[PDB]
Amino acid sequence: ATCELALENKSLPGTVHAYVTGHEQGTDRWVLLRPDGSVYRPDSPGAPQTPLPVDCAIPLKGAGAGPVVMTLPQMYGARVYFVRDDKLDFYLNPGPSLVEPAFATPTDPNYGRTWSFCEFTFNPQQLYANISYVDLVTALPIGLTLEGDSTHTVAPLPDGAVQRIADDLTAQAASDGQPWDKLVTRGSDGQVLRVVSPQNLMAPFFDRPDQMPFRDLFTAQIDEVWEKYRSTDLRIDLQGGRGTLAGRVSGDTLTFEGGHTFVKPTSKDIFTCNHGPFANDPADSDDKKALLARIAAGFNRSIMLSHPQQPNGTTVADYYKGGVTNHWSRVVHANSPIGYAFPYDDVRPDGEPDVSGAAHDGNPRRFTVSVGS
Repeated sequence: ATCELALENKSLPGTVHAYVTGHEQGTDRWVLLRPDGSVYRPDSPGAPQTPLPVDCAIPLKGAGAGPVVMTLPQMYGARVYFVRDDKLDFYLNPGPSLVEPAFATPTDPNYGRTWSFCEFTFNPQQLYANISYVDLVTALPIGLTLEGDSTHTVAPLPDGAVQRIADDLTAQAASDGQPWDKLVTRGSDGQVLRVVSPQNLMAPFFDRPDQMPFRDLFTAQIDEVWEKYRSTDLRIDLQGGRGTLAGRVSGDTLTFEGGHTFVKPTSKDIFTCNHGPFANDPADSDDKKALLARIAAGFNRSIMLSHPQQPNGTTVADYYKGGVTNHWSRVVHANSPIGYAFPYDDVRPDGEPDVSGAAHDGNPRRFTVSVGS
C-alpha cells in the first residue's frame, strides 16, 4: 500500500521546502522523499558529516497555491520537515545514518533556520502521524489531516504560538529565575525560531549536572512529595480497568504494592521522563510502566501533593499550579489547541478527551501536512 502525501503552505509568504525522511519498511534503510516524487535511499558515506548528496528539499507551492502531492511510500520513524526561506542541511554519517537537523544544538547548521517537523509512520497497518510539542515548538507550526477510513485533523500551533510561548516562558523566567527564557531560540535577527522543552536545554549538561539548567527546579517539591508519601498512600490508577496501586515512600524509594519501585526523581527525571525512576526499562512490567507514566505525569503537572489518587479524580484544572511546575508544558498547553507538551502528557484522567496531536488511519489515502493557516 502507498498513500498520497500532500504538502501545503496555507499562508506563509516566501519559500517553504518540505523534507520527508524515514526508514523504509523492511530494509530499515534511511530514505528521503525527493521533489521529483522518487525515493532517495542514501548509501553509507565515506566520511561523517557528509552533506546529503541529493537535494531532497521538496519546494512547496506558494502560500495558498495548493499542495505538492506525491506518493508516500511506507516508512517508519518518518518525519515531514518544513523550512522557511532556507533549505535544511542534512548530512550522512557512516551507516548510512541520517544526520538530522538538531533543533536544540546551537552549533547545528540549521539552528538559525526557521524549521519544524512532525513525525509519522506508514506501514501496512496504518499511517500514524503525530504533532508533538514534547521537544519543541517552532515559528513554523505544522498541522495535518489524514484522510483514509475517516478524516483526522490535528490543529497546528496557531500563528504566533512560538512567540507567545517564548514570551510566557521568559515571563516565567523573570518570575522564578529559572532558565525558561534560555529555552527560546532567536535567530540572528531576533525572530523566535523555536522554543525547546527543558530536557533539551538540560541534555548538554547531563554529563555535568552541577551546571545543568533547572537542576533544582523540582528538588524541593520532590522532597515534599517524597515526604508526603512516607506517611500516606499514593494511589495511582493504572486505568484501563486495571485498578489502583497504592504506594508509600520507604526511605527514598516510592514503592507500590506489586513491588514497583521508584527512587527519588530529580528535576532532570521529571523533565526527561526517562531517567531516574522514569528511565524506560523494557524489563518493566506493564503495571510498573503504567505507574511510571502516571507518576512522571503527576510530577510534571504538579499534582503529586494535591492528588494522592491520580490520574482519575484529577482534571486539567489541577495541572501546573504553583511556581514549581513544568512551565514548558503549562505554557505550550496554553498556546496550543492540541498535542502533548511532555513525554507522559498522554496520561489523562479517564473520561477526559484524547488531546494527543496524533492522527492515524488504517487505510490512509492522503496525508496532508501543512504550514501556515
